[PDB]
Amino acid sequence: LKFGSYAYTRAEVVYEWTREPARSVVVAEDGSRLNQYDLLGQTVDSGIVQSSTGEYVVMTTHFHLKRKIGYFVIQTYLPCIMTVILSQVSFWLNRESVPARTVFGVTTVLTMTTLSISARNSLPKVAYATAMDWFIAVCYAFVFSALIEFATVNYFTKSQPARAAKIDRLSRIAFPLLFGIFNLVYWATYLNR
Amino acid sequence: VQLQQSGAELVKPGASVKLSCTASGFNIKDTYMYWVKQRPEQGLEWIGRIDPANGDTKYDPKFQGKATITTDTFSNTAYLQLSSLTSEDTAVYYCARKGLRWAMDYWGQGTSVTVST
Amino acid sequence: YGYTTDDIEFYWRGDDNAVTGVTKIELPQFSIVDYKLITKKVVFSTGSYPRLSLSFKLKRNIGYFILQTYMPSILITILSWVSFWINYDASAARVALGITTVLT
Amino acid sequence: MTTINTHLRETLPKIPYVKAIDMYLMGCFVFVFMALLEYALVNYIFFSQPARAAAIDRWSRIFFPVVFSFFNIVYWLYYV
Amino acid sequence: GDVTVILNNLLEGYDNKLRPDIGVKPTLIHTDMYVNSIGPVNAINMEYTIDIFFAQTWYDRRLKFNSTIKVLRLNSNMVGKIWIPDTFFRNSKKADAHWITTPNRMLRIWNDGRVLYTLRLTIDAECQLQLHNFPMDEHSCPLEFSSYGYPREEIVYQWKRSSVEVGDTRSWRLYQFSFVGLRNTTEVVKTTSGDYVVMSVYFDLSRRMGYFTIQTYIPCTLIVVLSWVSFWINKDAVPARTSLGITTVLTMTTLSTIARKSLPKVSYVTAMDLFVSVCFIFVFSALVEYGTLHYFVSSQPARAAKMDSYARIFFPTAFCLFNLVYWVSYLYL
Amino acid sequence: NIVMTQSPKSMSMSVGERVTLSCKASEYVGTYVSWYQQKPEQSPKLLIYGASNRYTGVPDRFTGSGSATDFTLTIGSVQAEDLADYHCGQSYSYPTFGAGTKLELK
Ligand SMILES: *[C@@H]1O[C@H](CO)[C@@H](O[C@@H]2O[C@H](CO)[C@@H](O[C@@H]3O[C@H](CO[C@H]4O[C@H](CO[C@H]5O[C@H](CO)[C@@H](O)[C@H](O)[C@@H]5O[C@H]5O[C@H](CO)[C@@H](O)[C@H](O)[C@@H]5O)[C@@H](O)[C@H](O[C@H]5O[C@H](CO)[C@@H](O)[C@H](O)[C@@H]5O)[C@@H]4O)[C@@H](O)[C@H](O[C@H]4O[C@H](CO)[C@@H](O)[C@H](O)[C@@H]4O[C@H]4O[C@H](CO)[C@@H](O)[C@H](O)[C@@H]4O[C@H]4O[C@H](CO)[C@@H](O)[C@H](O)[C@@H]4O)[C@@H]3O)[C@H](O)[C@H]2NC(C)=O)[C@H](O)[C@H]1NC(C)=O
Ligand SMILES: *[C@H]1O[C@H](CO)[C@@H](O[C@@H]2O[C@H](CO)[C@@H](O[C@@H]3O[C@H](CO)[C@@H](O)[C@H](O)[C@@H]3O)[C@H](O)[C@H]2NC(C)=O)[C@H](O)[C@H]1NC(C)=O
Ligand SMILES: *[C@@H]1O[C@H](CO)[C@@H](O[C@@H]2O[C@H](CO)[C@@H](O)[C@H](O)[C@H]2NC(C)=O)[C@H](O)[C@H]1NC(C)=O
Repeated sequence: LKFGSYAYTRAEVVYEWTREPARSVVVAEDGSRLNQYDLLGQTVDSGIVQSSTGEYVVMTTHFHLKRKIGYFVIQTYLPCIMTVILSQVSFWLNRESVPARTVFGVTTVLTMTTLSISARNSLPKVAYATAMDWFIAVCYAFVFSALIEFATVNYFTKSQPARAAKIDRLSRIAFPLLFGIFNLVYWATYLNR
Repeated sequence: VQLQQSGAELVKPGASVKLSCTASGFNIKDTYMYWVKQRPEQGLEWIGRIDPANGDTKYDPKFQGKATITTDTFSNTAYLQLSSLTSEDTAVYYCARKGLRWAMDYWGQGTSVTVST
Repeated sequence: YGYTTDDIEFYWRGDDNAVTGVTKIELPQFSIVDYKLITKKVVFSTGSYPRLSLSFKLKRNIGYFILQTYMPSILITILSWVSFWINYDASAARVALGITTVLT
Repeated sequence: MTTINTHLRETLPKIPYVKAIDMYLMGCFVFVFMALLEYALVNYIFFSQPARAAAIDRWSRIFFPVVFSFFNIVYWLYYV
Repeated sequence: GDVTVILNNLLEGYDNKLRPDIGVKPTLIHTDMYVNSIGPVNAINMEYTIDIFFAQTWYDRRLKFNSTIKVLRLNSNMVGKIWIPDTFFRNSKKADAHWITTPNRMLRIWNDGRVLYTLRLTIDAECQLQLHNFPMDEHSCPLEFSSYGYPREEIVYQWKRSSVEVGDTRSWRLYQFSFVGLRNTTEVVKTTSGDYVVMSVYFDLSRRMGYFTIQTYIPCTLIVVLSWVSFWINKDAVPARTSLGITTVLTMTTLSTIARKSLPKVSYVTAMDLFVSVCFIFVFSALVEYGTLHYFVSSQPARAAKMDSYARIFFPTAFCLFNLVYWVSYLYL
Repeated sequence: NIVMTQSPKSMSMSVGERVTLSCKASEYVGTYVSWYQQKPEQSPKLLIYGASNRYTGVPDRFTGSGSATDFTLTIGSVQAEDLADYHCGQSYSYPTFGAGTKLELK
């Protein structure tokens, strides 16, 4: 929150805080209409800007905010994890029921697409990748990898049953390990950042 | 413009002292007035400040209750009273005023109190 | 508003060229076809007042609505027709296809 | 359940805490999720023995409405 | 003091209804801008927001005083007491000045009568965006201004040599676009009241495909690759492949609908509706190909045997070739 | 209580060379750090008010450099009257000063 003087240069009007700078901007106790953030404190400063008409005193005030994750957890991170679990539960069904696991996989993909659409519409239209975008991308990768792996398992049926059994037993336990390590590294790098 | 302090004091540990700082060249109701102490061959230490236009005073937590700062507007004077001073606060006491970017631009001349028997 | 037709009088300055810049209007969804300037007098309970009317005939394009609305419905109708080439044995295929075309 | 949750959550502000309506929707979601998991468990031991599968099915048909009604009663008695 | 005497003597016999040199010569006005930010360029209403410090300077021989001070620096209090040009922005849909906490205007009068008048404005200007090649497009859409009542023979505008200055360009609200440069222009326009000197500032923008990529290009391609996996499924599970087809068509329709909502309801095909249309045609083509496969497996299996083996290699090459020609043809422009 | 740590505690230097003194804050002090000069048996004199602003009557050889926590005071062509103590003090909160730096001639 930068404020200064319009029409009065530094040699005419100067600003200053009336009390100690740490105690000048005072936020009330019940004065918080924030729903998504958390006000941590204030921070004042004073400087000079060099414009086309002269130098002007500018008083700066920074309010430090920290976003609360409780909404986005239930909105995106709980549906992504639950949808990934719903994709991974298909590996426990037998290889002889192919339409069942097929509609499992494809409707899990459908859930991921509508989830990504509903979760992308909250954040403004930025032109880079955020952490939620990376999470949705990796979860989509896991779900799609589960479905393509199932397609591979089904394709290997009626020609090589031992290979399909081996790769379905290996992918019945390799998927939770990779998903858990990804969760650990992601939350560790984005909570300690 | 100028701050003038009183002379040195030679008091006994356990009594009270009153130092004065008279301002010439400005009205003390426009700025703050600071009291600083400096021990022999050491760094400065802020005692407290007073807002003469209001009367609000603030003190250092290690000086709350010991020192008390008052002001006299009619003669443009700032007073520092130490209540019960022991055998270690034998320092030089400076009187300062706040400046442009909240700095102490004008300082007094120093009052070197000495406690002994 | 205040002045009646025996206190004020309206007309178009030029009567055909009084409104310009209408052929240069770029509407994203419509297109100006014609415009007219009209001079008349209206009668209210307080008196008779002059009135001018500037009217634009807009015509809605069809280029967007076809691809965005009409093509899905036609393709769902074709995807509902396709079940006739399915034999009467596979009941599940035709039922799922038909009911989900209804759902779409 | 996902569609009902997504169409209705977008109404109110992006509040972190769990509402009562959010508690109910997550309860309904875990219930339908566990229903699908019980079906998966029935299908897992379907090729080997039908006795255990039928037992789990008739156990679910009796023990799911009672646990759902218990949760429902806990909800409408704690949040009133 | 003496400044009060100067200000009161300048305003004696002063008529702020008449421009300087009302029957002598046109007034030359030098204009400068300082862009604080270029706001969101939304294509729905064909507009964009901008925040500027608009500065004008001219010569008024009535505000000429003799004194030992060279410049009077004033508030907005005297702006309404002297003559101020009636500059207005010709392509603005909404425009307002700033009044918090005191009217953000500045007036400075010099020793020889030179007046400088600066004010802060937030304009919501309009520029028609030809949304072909979207979202791989580049635009240059203007901010124009001129006098409202004074024609070319009464007020003449002229840029300075340091006319338009942008700020940091990083604190700007350009999400989907990226500022690349600007250029000034002066012209004369025919109007029903007369010839007006119009000054334009064109900001050149290029759309950064960082939002439309992870918004539409990634999910549509994912749905296409998803539709590809239906070929690797065994041809006997008929409900499986039917479910695959209908869910992919549904999801593609949903993605097309949610993707169309970005840009306005234009009637031509863009480079983004072309992409989702080709993907939708691809999904539909896969589904009808499976339909003909299931119809033909009963008639003759010799023809329907190698249909899936042909599709498994024909669909990715066609999609990759389409992507190649599409991306080169739309990134060359 | 914001603590200001000044470095070095004591230094020696010859005539006509650049010298740099540093002040480090524990907490945030925006640009409200001031540098005072105190000759022996005299009251301190304000040299630099705020971060990088010279006071009226200070030569053009003193210049300060500010940040959120790290602050420097650099002197260029040093003459023979800068044999004094230099204190840094913050004014973002209730003022606290540094320990001091004693310049010497050698
Ligand atoms: C239909 O009816 C509509 C409603 O009636 C009508 O809309 C109104 O338009 C009129 C004229 O355009 C407006 O009146 C002017 O408003 C200007 C500012 O407009 C902005 O702010 C107003 C609110 O105005 C308050 O704040 C300003 C700035 O602080 C003051 O200047 C105002 O007096 C007023 O102050 C009080 O209220 C404040 C809280 O709001 C208090 O904090 C404060 O203490 C005061 O009590 C907004 O409403 C406007 O928003 C709307 O309009 C904008 C226009 O751009 C739209 O874009 C937007 O969408 C909104 O619709 C806008 O934001 C005033 O600056 C202006 O005051 C001067 O000019 C008039 C006219 O010439 C003079 O009579 C008057 O004396 C003032 O001149 C003095 O100061 C100027 C400064 O520039 C000097 O140049 C001048 O020389 C003179 O100096 C002298 O006097 C000074 C003291 O006054 C003194 O200090 C000096 O030393 C010197 O002696 C004027 O009031 C009105 O606000 C609109 N009302 C609304 C609600 O919209 C519309 O026009 C009608 N339409 C038609 C077709 O008929
Ligand atoms: C859109 O609708 C409006 C209103 O219905 C149309 O305005 C009408 O325009 C016609 C043609 O000018 C008018 O008819 C004329 O009436 C005069 C009366 O003297 C007569 O001399 C002419 O020969 C002709 O009959 C009609 O009165 C007028 N109606 C009103 C109430 O304004 C408008 O033309 C329509 N289309 C367009 C393109 O604007
Ligand atoms: C703004 O307008 C000025 C004046 O027209 C431009 O300055 C001119 O630059 C050209 C070179 O491109 C010189 O040949 C002219 O002599 C310059 N005129 C003067 C007197 O300034 C300036 O480049 C323009 N800036 C833009 C286009 O953003």
